[PDB]
Amino acid sequence: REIITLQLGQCGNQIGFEFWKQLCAEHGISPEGIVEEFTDRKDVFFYQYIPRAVLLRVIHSILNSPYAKLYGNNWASGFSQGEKIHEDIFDIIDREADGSDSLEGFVLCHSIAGTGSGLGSYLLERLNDRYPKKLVQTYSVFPVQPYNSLLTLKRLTQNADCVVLDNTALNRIATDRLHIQSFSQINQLVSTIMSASTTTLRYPGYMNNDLIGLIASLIPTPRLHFLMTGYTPLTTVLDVMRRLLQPKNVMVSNHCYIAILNIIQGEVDPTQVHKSLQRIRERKLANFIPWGPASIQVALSRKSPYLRVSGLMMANHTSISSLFERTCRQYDKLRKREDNFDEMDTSREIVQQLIDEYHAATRPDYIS
Amino acid sequence: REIITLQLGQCGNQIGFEFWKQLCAEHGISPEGIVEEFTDRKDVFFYQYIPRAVLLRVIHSILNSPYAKLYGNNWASGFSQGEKIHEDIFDIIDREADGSDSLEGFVLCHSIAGTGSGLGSYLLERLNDRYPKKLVQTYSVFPVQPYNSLLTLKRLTQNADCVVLDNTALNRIATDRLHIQSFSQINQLVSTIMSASTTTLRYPGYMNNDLIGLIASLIPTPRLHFLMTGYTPLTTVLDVMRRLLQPKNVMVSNHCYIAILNIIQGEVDPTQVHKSLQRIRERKLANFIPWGPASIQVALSRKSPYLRVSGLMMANHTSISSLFERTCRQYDKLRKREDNFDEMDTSREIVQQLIDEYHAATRPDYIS
Amino acid sequence: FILLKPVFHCLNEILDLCHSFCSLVSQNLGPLDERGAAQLSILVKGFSRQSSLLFKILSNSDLAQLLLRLDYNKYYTQ
Amino acid sequence: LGQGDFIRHLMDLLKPELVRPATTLYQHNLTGILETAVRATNAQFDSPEILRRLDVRLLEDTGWDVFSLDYHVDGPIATVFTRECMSHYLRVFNFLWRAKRMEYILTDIR
Repeated sequence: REIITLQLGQCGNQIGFEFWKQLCAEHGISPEGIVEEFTDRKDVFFYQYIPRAVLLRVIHSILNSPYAKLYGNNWASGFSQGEKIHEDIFDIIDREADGSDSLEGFVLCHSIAGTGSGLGSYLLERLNDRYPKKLVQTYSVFPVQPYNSLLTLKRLTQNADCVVLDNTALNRIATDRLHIQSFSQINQLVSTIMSASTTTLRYPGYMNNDLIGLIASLIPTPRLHFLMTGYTPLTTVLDVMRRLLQPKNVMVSNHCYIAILNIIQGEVDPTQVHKSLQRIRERKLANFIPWGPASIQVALSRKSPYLRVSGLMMANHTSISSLFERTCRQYDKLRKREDNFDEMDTSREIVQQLIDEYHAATRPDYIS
Repeated sequence: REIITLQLGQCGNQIGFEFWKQLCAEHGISPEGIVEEFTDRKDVFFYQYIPRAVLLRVIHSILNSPYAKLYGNNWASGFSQGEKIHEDIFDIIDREADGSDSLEGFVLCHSIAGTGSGLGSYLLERLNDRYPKKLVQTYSVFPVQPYNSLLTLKRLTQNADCVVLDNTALNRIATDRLHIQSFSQINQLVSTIMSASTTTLRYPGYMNNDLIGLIASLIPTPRLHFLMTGYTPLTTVLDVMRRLLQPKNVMVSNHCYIAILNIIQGEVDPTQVHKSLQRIRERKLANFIPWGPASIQVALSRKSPYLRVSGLMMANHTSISSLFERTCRQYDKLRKREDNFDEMDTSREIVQQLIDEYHAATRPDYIS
Repeated sequence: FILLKPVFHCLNEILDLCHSFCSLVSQNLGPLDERGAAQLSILVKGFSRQSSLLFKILSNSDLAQLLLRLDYNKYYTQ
Repeated sequence: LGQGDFIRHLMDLLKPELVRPATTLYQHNLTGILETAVRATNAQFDSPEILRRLDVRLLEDTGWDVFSLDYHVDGPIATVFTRECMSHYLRVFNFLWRAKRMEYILTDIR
């Protein structure tokens, strides 16, 4: 079961190229797309080696890199051009589909800010139209700017069956622990975030051998399909889980969790892991929903020997509804500040519904 | 449980700094906050090691000392400036309280004589309002001086849930058996009492394992919350128990006790303790209240191996009312010698209630 | 728990139980109307009964297991 | 109860549980609480061997009438305790548990 990636816009193409850089270096694959001599199941992201990428000015910079052998601004301006070359790009997807044994999903890497915003909106609809049987995960990035962001939500709220990365919170981590004041620097964390996000897929393990094996635990209902991330190493398991849940480490700018996933990429002794949960549960350090039975997920891995304990956490927190409000709050200010202008109005409605669904989810009686 | 200490004014920081220096040596903790190689409970005061301190010119003397790796004169000016930085200083405490596992108390080290007098009275009102379940023990130190002395007395009689150390008895003991004739020399004596006051919270004992255990034993009624100290060695338990009842050692410049707590920090024989109390009852060296059944408590302890028989006495003596009359009497003499000036007489009114409360406590019908 | 007969003879009922439910959802594409709902409420009366039945069994080695299921004290309300 | 520091934290965590009747009490839940206390207090710096034997037992009302520690011991050391010292310590532990909650009640009222 192979998963192909899709990169749009400036942000998407820049981080995806670096996403591969971290990925190819994680394995023994030289920049010229060949294995170096110097276990790790590489079928999901590579074909026989060649990566299953579909990329869409900046391509010159990539073609000038040593990796040459590895292969408008309004939402209306973006959506218009995408319809025109619809059949052009869908040839690439089709030829890559049947060339794959059993296609499983469609990772999408783009920023909601400009061509990637509209083109991604066009893609997600058309992707669901032709393919109804394929998971669609997206690595969307958050920041006339508000209008582009709200339109993408309307598509992301019903099409993408499954992460958020906000620059303002990411940039704050830069001045604190990295002292940058640069995109090429803040993107480095994204690569570490993205690569660690899919560690259990490439290394053969007992479970979590498919994208469905990961996300299906978090999303309880197709309306609550948003996640947030956490990464501690910037050394027992208890040391890790404590440092994850601190609000200073998460990548976000009453409220409670729905489900938590823990990714451990170290060589820690696995006898004490059930002990940390005991002490952590007693500390009652994190609150949870009272309606649905769920728990905290923890999964091990192994670090690349060709490259010490790390740790990443996947979170589905109802506090993410706060971020949406800011976009909607700003837009309402714009609607009173300046061919039908109704598509924005319908989206305005559907995004408001999601805010209520999260707010209703923290109730003892969210169901019905 | 944990305890966060607050140090206000020049007097607080010094006697607080000497308090931490004595404690860091008692434990195997080097001045650079690293455990030295070389069983004692150190989680109450130290955070895994760093002291749970909140310091508030003199700060530079601490930052230049080898212990840098371990972290007006009107009462109205002290009260006013605290109002302006209310949210600032309350932001370092909130995180210090929250970040704590399960907060228990708020030890306060200050002298009522200029800014620590006012800013101290201000925090004492805010603390009780913000948290009503948190004990506030204050190691006040007695010395426009008469005014500021009783103003804080108004706040210390309704806010603080529980130890006086008067400089006059400090000067007398200094010249008597220490031959000083100096601030840096009297501080060696007070810090010896503080580190000995909480000698039942740093070592797992049979009884008095919580801060509310030392308080509720002595204080019978929330108004009578002033205690005095006694420390003899500057041998059997009978020698120590007799030397503590000598007024030459009590650090205070009819009358009877309400409850006494004796702390024996030696390796004394555990069966002879009842024999000493028996001879105390016969010779009748101490008299108590006639109304309620009052007893004397004695507790043993174990000295740190890294850092002889000592002894400390904690008692609730009605003679402490005498100190208040001295402060009260001097005020009226100043009130006839020179916006509304109505805050003073309200303080003057409430302090007189405590004095009458004390003098009525030594009667066989103190009830009602 | 392969040798522990009671738990191994109770969870086993949970095993083949999902086969029935998963088939029920896959054997059609419409709402559960043609006696599917009539068949749906059959298992919940047994499953939820089998659910809390297991709960009394664990109340040596189960401590590592029951802790995970009880992270939110949901079965405590059962 | 010769530790004092550990039993203090252990009486603050069992308060929300033991107030309920005994019928809703199950042993598998309390062990996570006991394990939390041994980690927070000073009892963590201790020999791992002796900490392996310290557990809970449920006497057979209210949660403050069926809770008690056991510290089972088997092997050669079991010839010093001989099933009678363990039937005497528990006979003592009740009197030290009651005289310990009757005090933390009276420091709560105060």
